[PDB]
Amino acid sequence: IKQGIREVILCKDQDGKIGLRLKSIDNGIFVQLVQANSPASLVGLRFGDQVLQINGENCAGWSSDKAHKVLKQAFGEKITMTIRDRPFERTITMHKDSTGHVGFIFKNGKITSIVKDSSAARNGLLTEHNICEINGQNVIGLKDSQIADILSTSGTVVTITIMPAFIFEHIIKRMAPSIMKSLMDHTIPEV
Repeated sequence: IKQGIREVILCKDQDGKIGLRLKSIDNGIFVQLVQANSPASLVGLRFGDQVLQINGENCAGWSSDKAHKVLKQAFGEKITMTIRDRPFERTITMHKDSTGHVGFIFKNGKITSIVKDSSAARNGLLTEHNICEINGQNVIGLKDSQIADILSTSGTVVTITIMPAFIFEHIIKRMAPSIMKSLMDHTIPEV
């Protein structure tokens, strides 16, 4: 998580899409969805990113509707955004034991217990936090089984990016749990 504000320059694709859904939260605007293979994923926009400006206009107090309408009207050629990096999230670095374990139990992407004497205990992993990313890979909407899969196939150093569940439940409200699985960019980024 950059303790960092950055500018991103976007280009609408052939269909005039950028591949973003935005959500009003506490009078900011946050990324609810980044569509795979969109302009938004190529410039590296992430779930939970705050959008401060669109074309140098402040987003403060905009409805989810108004932010979508503003995006729909922009001169497609070039859209500037000012982004604050995943402000509701933190990253935690853990090491698997020889039995392959970091030392927690999750359900529907939510950490529900921390296993005593584990790397997760030693690093202060919290319960009631949704898993947003693993080693910088978005995993939101993946079945629990494919999250554990990605953990097994991870090396011994595991980075997890988490969000308080109240905040997570507030952002994804009114996106069907199938569009989360279906269309949320779960790809490793391109270079």
